[PDB]
Amino acid sequence: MTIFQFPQDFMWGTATAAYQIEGAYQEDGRGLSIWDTFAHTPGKVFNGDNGNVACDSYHRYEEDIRLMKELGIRTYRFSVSWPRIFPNGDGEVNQKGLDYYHRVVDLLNDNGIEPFCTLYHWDLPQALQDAGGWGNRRTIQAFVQFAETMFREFHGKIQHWLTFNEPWCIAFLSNMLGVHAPGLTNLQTAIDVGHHLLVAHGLSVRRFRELGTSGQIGIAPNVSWAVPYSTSEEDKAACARTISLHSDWFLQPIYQGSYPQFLVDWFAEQGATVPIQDGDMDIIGEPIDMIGINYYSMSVNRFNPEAGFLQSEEINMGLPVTDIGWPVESRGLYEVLHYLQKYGNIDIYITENGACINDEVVNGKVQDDRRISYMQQHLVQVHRAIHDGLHVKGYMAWSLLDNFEWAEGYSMRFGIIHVDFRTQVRTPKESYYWYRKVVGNNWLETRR
Amino acid sequence: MTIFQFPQDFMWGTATAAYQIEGAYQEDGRGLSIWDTFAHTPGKVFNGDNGNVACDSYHRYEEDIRLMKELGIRTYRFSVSWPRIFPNGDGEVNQKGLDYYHRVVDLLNDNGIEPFCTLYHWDLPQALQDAGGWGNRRTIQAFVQFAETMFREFHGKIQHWLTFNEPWCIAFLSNMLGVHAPGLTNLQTAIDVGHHLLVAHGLSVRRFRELGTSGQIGIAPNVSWAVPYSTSEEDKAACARTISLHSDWFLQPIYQGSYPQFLVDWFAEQGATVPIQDGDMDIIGEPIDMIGINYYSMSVNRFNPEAGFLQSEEINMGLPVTDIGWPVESRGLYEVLHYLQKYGNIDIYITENGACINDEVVNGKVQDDRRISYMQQHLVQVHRAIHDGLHVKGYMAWSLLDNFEWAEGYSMRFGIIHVDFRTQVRTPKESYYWYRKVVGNNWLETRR
Amino acid sequence: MTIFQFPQDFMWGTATAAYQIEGAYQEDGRGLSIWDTFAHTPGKVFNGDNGNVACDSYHRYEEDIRLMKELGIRTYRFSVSWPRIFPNGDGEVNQKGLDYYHRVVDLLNDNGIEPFCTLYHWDLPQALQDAGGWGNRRTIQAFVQFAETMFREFHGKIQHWLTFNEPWCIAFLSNMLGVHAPGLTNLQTAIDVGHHLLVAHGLSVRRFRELGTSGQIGIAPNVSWAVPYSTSEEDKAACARTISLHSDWFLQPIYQGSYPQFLVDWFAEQGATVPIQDGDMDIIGEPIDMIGINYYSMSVNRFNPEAGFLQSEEINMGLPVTDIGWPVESRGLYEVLHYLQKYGNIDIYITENGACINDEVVNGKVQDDRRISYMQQHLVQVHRAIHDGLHVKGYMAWSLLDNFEWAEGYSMRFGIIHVDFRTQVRTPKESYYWYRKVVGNNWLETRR
Amino acid sequence: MTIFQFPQDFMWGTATAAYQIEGAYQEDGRGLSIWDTFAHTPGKVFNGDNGNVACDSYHRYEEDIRLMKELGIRTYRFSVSWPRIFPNGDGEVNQKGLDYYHRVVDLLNDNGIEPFCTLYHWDLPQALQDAGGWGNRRTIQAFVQFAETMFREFHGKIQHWLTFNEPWCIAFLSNMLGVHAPGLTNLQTAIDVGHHLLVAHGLSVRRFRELGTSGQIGIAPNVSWAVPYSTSEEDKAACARTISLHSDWFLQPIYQGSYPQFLVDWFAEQGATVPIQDGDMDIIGEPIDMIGINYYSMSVNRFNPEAGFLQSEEINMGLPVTDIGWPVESRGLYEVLHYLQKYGNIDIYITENGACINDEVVNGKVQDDRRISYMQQHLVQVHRAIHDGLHVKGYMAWSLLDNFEWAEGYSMRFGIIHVDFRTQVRTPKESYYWYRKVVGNNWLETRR
Ligand SMILES: N=NNCCOCCOc1ccc(-c2cn(C[C@@H]3NC[C@@H](O)[C@H]3O)nn2)cc1
Ligand SMILES: N=NNCCOCCOc1ccc(-c2cn(C[C@@H]3NC[C@@H](O)[C@H]3O)nn2)cc1
Ligand SMILES: N=NNCCOCCOc1ccc(-c2cn(C[C@@H]3NC[C@@H](O)[C@H]3O)nn2)cc1
Ligand SMILES: N=NNCCOCCOc1ccc(-c2cn(C[C@@H]3NC[C@@H](O)[C@H]3O)nn2)cc1
Repeated sequence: MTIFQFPQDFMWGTATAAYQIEGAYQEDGRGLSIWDTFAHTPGKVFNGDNGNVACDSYHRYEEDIRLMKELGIRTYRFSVSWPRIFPNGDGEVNQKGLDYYHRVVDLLNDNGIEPFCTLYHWDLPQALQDAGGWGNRRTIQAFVQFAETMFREFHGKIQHWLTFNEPWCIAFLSNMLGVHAPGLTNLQTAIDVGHHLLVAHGLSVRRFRELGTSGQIGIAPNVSWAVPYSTSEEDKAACARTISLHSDWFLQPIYQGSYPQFLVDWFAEQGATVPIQDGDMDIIGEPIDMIGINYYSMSVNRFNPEAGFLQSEEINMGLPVTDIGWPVESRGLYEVLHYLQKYGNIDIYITENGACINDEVVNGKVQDDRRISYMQQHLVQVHRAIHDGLHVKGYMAWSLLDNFEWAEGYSMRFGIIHVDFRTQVRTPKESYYWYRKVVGNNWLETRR
Repeated sequence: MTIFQFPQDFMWGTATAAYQIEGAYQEDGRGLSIWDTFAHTPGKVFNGDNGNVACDSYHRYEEDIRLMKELGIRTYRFSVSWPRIFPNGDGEVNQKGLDYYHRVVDLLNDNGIEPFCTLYHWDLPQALQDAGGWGNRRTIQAFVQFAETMFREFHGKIQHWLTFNEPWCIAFLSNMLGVHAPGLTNLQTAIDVGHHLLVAHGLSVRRFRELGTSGQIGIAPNVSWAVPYSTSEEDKAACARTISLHSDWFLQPIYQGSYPQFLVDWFAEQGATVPIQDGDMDIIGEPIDMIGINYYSMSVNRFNPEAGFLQSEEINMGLPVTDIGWPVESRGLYEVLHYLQKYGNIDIYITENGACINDEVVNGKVQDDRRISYMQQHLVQVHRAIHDGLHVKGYMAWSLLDNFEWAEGYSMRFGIIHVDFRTQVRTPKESYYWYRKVVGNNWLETRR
Repeated sequence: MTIFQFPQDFMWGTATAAYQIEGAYQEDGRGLSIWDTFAHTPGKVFNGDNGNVACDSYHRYEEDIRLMKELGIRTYRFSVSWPRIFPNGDGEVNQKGLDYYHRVVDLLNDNGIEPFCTLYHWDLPQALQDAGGWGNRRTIQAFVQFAETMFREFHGKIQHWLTFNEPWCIAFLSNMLGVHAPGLTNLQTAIDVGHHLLVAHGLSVRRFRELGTSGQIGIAPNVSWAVPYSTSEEDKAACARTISLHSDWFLQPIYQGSYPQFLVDWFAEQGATVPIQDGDMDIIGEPIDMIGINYYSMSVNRFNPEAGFLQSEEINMGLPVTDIGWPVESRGLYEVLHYLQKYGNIDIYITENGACINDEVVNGKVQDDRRISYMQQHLVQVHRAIHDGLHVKGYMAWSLLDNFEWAEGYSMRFGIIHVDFRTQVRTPKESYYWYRKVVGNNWLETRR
Repeated sequence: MTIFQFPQDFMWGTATAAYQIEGAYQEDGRGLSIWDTFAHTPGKVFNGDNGNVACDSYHRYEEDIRLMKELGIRTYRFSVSWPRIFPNGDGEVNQKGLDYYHRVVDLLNDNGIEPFCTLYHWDLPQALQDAGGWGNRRTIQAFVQFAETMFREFHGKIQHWLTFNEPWCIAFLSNMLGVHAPGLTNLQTAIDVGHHLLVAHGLSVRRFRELGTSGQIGIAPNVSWAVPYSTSEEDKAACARTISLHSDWFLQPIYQGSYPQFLVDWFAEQGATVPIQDGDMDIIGEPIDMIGINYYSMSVNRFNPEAGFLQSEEINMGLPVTDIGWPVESRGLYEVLHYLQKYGNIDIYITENGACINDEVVNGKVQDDRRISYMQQHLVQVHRAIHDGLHVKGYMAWSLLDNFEWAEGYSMRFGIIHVDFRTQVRTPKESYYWYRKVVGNNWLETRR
């Protein structure tokens, strides 16, 4: 019915993370992460799943890259397992660790696929967690050394860099709500972890600059969009809190040199303060070349005093949901892209977008029509924003592979390629071939 | 997992129209309407369907009323076949015609079901169409005689009245786009039909008072909602035209004594003018007690000069659609009700809301889950508006029965009760038992 | 391949309750009960189900009695809707109420079906709940007036009487755990309700004699069985608490004139005391002719301080469960009957035993093999106890009809006759024809 | 719902036996067994199945061991084909025989899998049976030489040893009931075979000690658990006979230096006596390091004079049964583990536990949910006993592979891995992957 044509140099991609796909959790001197520890704790991850084996992409990456070439993709976003480089986070490197990632990146560049490297996708070496992890400013220097080691080792091989993936998850999901590793439930710790994350980000971009490292560097928050149930100022405040804690809390420091004051005030009445030290805000405000945004769903919220620490309750409006329960409402991606212009018409990459659809292989194919539907509606919104003049530069599907989906284990499938975890067999889904058509054509035609 | 509770006085109902359900088109001296003529012309209605038999509700109204009694609804919205009362539309009444609506209306009242009487649901007697139909002010007086006769015979039996159902369909779809009877394609004619419709409404309302007829009176427009694809003024203009022709074009005269000037300007540059005669604007501005709103779908539009006489192109956003092709996006219902607050916090009834879901009887049941899905999402928006303080007084599902869906014939099913047109067997759908629960409880719970 | 033959005098029956099946909740001057109020409150009953219509056994009792006649059962256990007799619970009787139970009871007797009359199956008139309900000794006198009126009008027509059905549910599930009407969560209140229940039982029994009313009278507790996970004294203590609150708490006063002291001690350390007034313990100890026992499931428990007010955690042993989640382990029925020999070899009827098996009608049949499986295993335990010399006199399957299963609504089917709640059509399940054979033959044969 | 966590050094395993899996029945000089002879007799084994080919594990063991490594198992229990070592049972060894088992054990140790070696799993060389088999004390010395040859040949390669598997089967099933090879029906012969088995066990442990052989050594009885139908002393005696003949008959000699006197008395009235010679009881009482117990089912028994030579009749209580007809009641494993403390808190391995579930491969997988269910309930009971302080040290699933299931042939499948006997293809069942999770995690979570 309608054709949606994309910019000539638009960057089409797919995305993974190291712990979700790699496996080989004890191989080549790799040290333990806080997620190994968390997944090896009963009751923390559904069905007692863990990432020991996952997709075995530590051994099978060549097959995965061949599939990405046939997909016609232009970029591949991946993360580096910190404990594969610094098993303890303390200076003594593991060359085997570095050697793995060199084989990966060389195959990517030899196939015409630009690496998009996420440094921190949640696998803090357990060694550093023992000392307090991100709640301890000592981890700041350990990360800066980790980033520096990568900036040095892959200079000229990698042109796109991200420091941290989804700071709201690392800070508040992990240390306020206890849902992800390390599993704490204390607001003050969550705020501490966020701040030390912003400082470690600042210091790593600085090093990037001073090292003259090739390419550009930014950060990749997951973005919330909530819309008020009523016209009340209370419901509007509740949505502002939900929205701002995901994005503004981390971006207003980076771009505007301050935390969102209304959230500062809110936490202060809960007895928490940001542990800002002298020079910190100056470190966080180091200029970045772009940001990545991660989008999945949006909500209709109202104010409720009993609804968690943000007193923001989500309403079930009856919309259809993915197989993980998130409602499909693609307009939120357009709204939030316009919302973020408050930081300017900055370069924006869509670093994650996808749907949980748990169809498996029947008669040799995975008929994940609901995933094509999801992608169609949301790719319409990307084109829509680009047309409004926003500098949206790329789009990465979450995910290339079905993988270990954190506290849900393997029960929640996000890939455009099916993985049978008993055999490690890869089966491109129907969304894979549909996506191959869109990226190969560089235009979308909405149908069905 | 959210509870939505409705006001104690909330009016739950169901809606039909005479030609869509009644049948008996040559029975008891009923004369031909423009829809008999249109449906008897090859090429006009899908598959050559017509309303000669329909649901045979001329004979089976007792079963239909038994089913709505077991449904627990408090109101039943129906329309009167004009050529059953005045077969030629020129004075000699058909007591047989009046007799039918008396057994229906009395049977409703005896069951505690409030009649909600639509006088004009598109079945204009062919005799008046020969004289030019609505383009000829002579039928204005013919309609006023019809309404008086109905107020006269049914005083105290009907407490809720509507003059016209969906004026934009009567005028522009029928006489500009040629899709509905009488099927002309002339801009100026469409504007004439619209104006004389409003004059007949004003005069019938001005007479309603003068007779002291029981109850309240209003009009039931179908309501459009469009949102711009881009931020441009042209796209916002294109959406304003789409929205305003459905509602503003008719409601601004009634409430504010003027036509939307920006559309007047639009048509005058196409060679069309409104034939206002002295006293007309004052006849139209006769105060009404409430309005009905008919909502199905909403759209994302852009400005396009090649896109019809409103130059407003609606974009396929990839959203899921019903079995007739209309996307499901319930927030437009919340949006348009707030839009309509420009006319004051007037009493508003949702006289139509529904979905084409073409599921048939399998193992004795109609598993129309997509209709339950649609109805729940839109009933959430009704509660949301009432909660915002808007005077939303009732809700009528379109439709009680699968019926003759105009140019689509019987191929497009909207009912909550399935009708097998080969046997006339009624089978309540799963949506029926779902609705029975909501109306009996007077609160909704989001699920699935 | 084993034959189990039952005594010649063995009483085979079926069991229902008034609110679960009757419907006609506003018909013939029936007043509101606490379950009407509870089921009409959002959030209390799954899906917002209620008993307004239920199985419509207020009107369809003749069909239900025809089906139990063809079943060949010798007794039918039913309960009396108190607010059908005394709508406000304060003296002015409703002859219409009494009339209904007279046509039922006479129709049963005419068919050779012995009425087994439960006076209280949880439908306390709302008027008394406004005054505090069972926590207020004033309703004690209100109940005694109810029972006398029933002994009075139904002398010689009913030869089997039960005062209360499942006292632990009436007291602790309803007023400590808040799961059943009236839904409070107060320890002290629950103990008050329990004590005043026993006083009303004693007085109604003491009056039973004094009126020389025909037949025998007892009480029908639901019975718990728990076995310790470990050999520890704490685990055995935790199981003793679980077991004793269901049965001992009520049966030790009636038979041995004292409350279980170890639970008295338990509650007194939580701040709760039994409100015994002079003469109370002697009123309760009124001799009764037999008891009813209600058995469904048994458990493996351990001591856990965080595990509710009894600090007894039941362990998921991995056993298969019914469609409501209760594990099937029939030996607890044999176990608890032997346990109850501490009160002498008293006459015991199994007034309830059944399974939630949610199979529906497929090709005209309900292939509820898991219900046949459950019933056979438990009827083996009945024969085993009789063979051990215990005075087990009868067995009533819960339930005759799929009905309103309290906080689960209609989603949890226990019937041996399927009821389609959209049509009220009765379809006897395969368990029905299976039961017809066992009761007609008066012996069981193990198979499958 | 509940997590069951196991001891850190708990030994997870799987189990096989030589004749059930090996095949190559005439290869490399292997001599005939009493089971070859029995399976080659018409009417003895269902469908005329035999073990000539079986699973061909004589040739395919490398595939089976690779599958066991991926399973994450810590031990593998297997048996040695006596006629592969001593084709005639008389001194002249077959080095080829020894060579096969050396290739097996070396692959096991190289993969980190500890061998658990059963010396006698029923394949008595037919040569020795011709001379009377176990009914002849000459076989005692032939076995001691066989065991000595293995103790010598695999010293330092094998650390866990069992002399005999299921003496009740070798003695009473084979020589009293005629169900297994050699198929005799004479009580006196059965008693003779049992006694010569106990002496050959004693002499082999002694040799083990005197040889200083590596590791520990014990015996692996199959254990009965019967529970009385009634409270009668007769039913309790009948259960004691059933229970004691399986375990006490062999363990009371080994631990307490005497046969169970009440069974001695019982057989004496049937004209049978134990052929005890001077020094025999002293040989049998040689100390052992541990025992293995084999558990599958439990029964409810009563006394019946016509019910076999133990006058102990099993009652069909209506419980669900595996596909071989044995009821699933996991509590018997806990009861019998406590029962055996009468011999002290000895080290106990669960050397066989499994279910007959005959699901085959459908759409590439074997959906043996009933096997996962069975294992879940019984693994709960192992944890339960460990928690009571019993020295339960390991658990071995029966079986790794579908195999030749004695008189039932191949029609009764026990494996966690499917074997197609027409192709020899191995397919891990769903229980395989479920078991992999449990052993890899070392905890169980009960679900479904
Ligand atoms: N009672 N209240 N407290 C607890 C209430 O539940 C709280 C659970 O919250 C959440 C919220 C959000 C997520 C989540 C997962 N992704 C997708 C991953 N993206 C990064 C990549 O690696 C993907 O795998 N995005 N968001 C999970 C859980
Ligand atoms: N060239 N391209 N072709 C497509 C050209 O279509 C242009 C638009 O056509 C239309 C537009 C709108 C309708 C319509 C039907 N209802 C539902 C009824 N409501 C009144 C009641 O009686 C119900 O039965 N509401 N609106 C039908 C046709
Ligand atoms: N927080 N966790 N949530 C779970 C909290 O549940 C706690 C326990 O709830 C219960 C416990 C027991 C029952 C119950 C139902 N019957 C069957 C009926 N017998 C009387 C007859 O009328 C039948 O209809 N017997 N017992 C219901 C609910
Ligand atoms: N009329 N009366 N007489 C005859 C009545 O039937 C008697 C039949 O008895 C039995 C009793 C028990 C078994 C049996 C098989 N396993 C399983 C194997 N375990 C060792 C391993 O190798 C497995 O393959 N355990 N027990 C077979 C038959």
